Amino acid sequence: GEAPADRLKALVDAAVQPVMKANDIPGLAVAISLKGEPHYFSYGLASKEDGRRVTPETLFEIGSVSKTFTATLAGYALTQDKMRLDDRASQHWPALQGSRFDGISLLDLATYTAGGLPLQFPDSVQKDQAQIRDYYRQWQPTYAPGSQRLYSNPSIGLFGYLAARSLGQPFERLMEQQVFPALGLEQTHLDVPEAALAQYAQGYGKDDRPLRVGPGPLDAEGYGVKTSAADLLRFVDANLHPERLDRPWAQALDATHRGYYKVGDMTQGLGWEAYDWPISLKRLQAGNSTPMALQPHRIARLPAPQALEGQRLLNKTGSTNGFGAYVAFVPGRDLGLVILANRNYPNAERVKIAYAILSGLEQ
Ligand SMILES: *[B@@]([O])(O[C][C][O])C1=[C][C]=[C][C]=[C]1
Ligand SMILES: [Cl-]
Repeated sequence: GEAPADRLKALVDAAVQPVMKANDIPGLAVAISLKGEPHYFSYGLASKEDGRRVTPETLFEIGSVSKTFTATLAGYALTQDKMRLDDRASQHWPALQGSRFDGISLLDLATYTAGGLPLQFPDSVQKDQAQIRDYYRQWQPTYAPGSQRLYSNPSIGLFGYLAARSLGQPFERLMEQQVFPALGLEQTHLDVPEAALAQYAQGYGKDDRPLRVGPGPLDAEGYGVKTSAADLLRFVDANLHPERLDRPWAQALDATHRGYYKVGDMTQGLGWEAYDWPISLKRLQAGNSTPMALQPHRIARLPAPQALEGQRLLNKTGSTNGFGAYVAFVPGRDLGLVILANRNYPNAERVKIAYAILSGLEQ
């Protein structure tokens, strides 16, 4: 009958539309994987000025959701024995030998526990290998590696970069030529082709100034992916079913489903951040709050890596100046969700949309 499709549309509309209105979001794409089938719901405008509507193929900046792609490349390097998570960072870049990176592991970099690497590179560091090298050579930990989590692009950026070095090829080339094709992603880019620019949404900030992401140090590793809701859901489905990929890539995805420590309700994997499921909306918002992004937290290390599967919610937020993305999936329920918007709107609001959809699907 039509009831299931009507109910799903009613549910997604009811979750999305008030949040779009309340946050003045011009355009938003939702994609849901439910019972092995994709469902797309598209809202509003990709560009207010030219009237292009959002579709499941519209490209959005996903910001730090890119970190989950970076983690997958690292998972490939790891499970191919080109690196180990307990390697010292300077093993993989001679320029760092003699620096504090002699005493910092790849896991620490990946999980933001190297000792106080900041959220962003300073403005003084441009997209330049020598400036990035000198930044790391001069950096000193604020506190002991392995003790506190401080969310950081330079941290997981370096992890990604070193994983590429371990494979003997540039990060960006590996992503284009190996990772994205292995995952079946033809609408996913670090550098959007000229021929696909018509699909690239406009981003909008304060006073609706147009904003698309510019070049920056380790941008590719930290925040550089542009993709469509359909492609991002394909990536969620790969995460739900790594066994559907060839074994080297299956293993790469599995490596991003391992938790190393907890902070509050959140268990930190490579890229993904996990919660028990069900959990309250308020606790999931708290785990995705501004203090979790901006302040250091003492970790509770697990006795061994924990499988992030079963009745757990794995998620990641991503932001750029003009865009706000969120992805969440529940491995034990074969359920995934992507919410891409062309405004950077509060994380709590992204989580509210997702939670309304997930709750409604339960009910
Ligand atoms: B990223 O989008 O993370 C914020 C949303 O969790 C990010 C972090 C640091 C620099 C650029 C992008
Ligand atoms: Cl940065």
